[PDB]
Amino acid sequence: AQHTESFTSAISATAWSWIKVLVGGTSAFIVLGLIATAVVALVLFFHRH
Amino acid sequence: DKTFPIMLNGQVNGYACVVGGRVFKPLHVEGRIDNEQLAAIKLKKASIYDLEYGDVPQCMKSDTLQYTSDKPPGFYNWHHGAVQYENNRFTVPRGVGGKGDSGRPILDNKGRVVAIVLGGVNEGSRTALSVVTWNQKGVTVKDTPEGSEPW
Repeated sequence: AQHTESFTSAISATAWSWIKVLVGGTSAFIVLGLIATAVVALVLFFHRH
Repeated sequence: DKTFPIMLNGQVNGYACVVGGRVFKPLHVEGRIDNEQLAAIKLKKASIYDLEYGDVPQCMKSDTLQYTSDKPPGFYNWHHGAVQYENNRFTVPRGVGGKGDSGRPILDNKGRVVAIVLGGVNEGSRTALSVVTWNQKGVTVKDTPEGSEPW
């Protein structure tokens, strides 16, 4: 071979799209859960005050 | 009867009451309710308020206490006598109540439950109570004076 292969040489645009969707979706879902927990904590605080 | 003692080894650990159609008891009260109709009920753990609750059986629906959120300053009644409420604080004279009295309800001049006692703080001649009450909008809240000991 006249060239040098790299770790990401074989990752296609569609493969990157799916990787981004899986990582972003799972991260966004986690953030949604954390945000909802913090918001409800504030709602309860306002319930007492 | 609308209040039922909770006993673990034959000693009274706390009391349960039926308010608004639900059975209430504190989380820290161990033992079984003397009424088998209530003791057999699976209770949800509302750790937010240190209360266990469940649905009143149809056979016990008549033994339900009315509650209200309208709690103006004044004196209220409970199993140990009068209770004074002022400045958003529930207070009883020192020595009135103690360990085992958690879960008792506080009633107004019309017999409506306004609070459930969880514990209290001895403040000199008077003891402040930790109670579960409804705010001016009727939302359940937990009032806990600093250092309150669960009863």
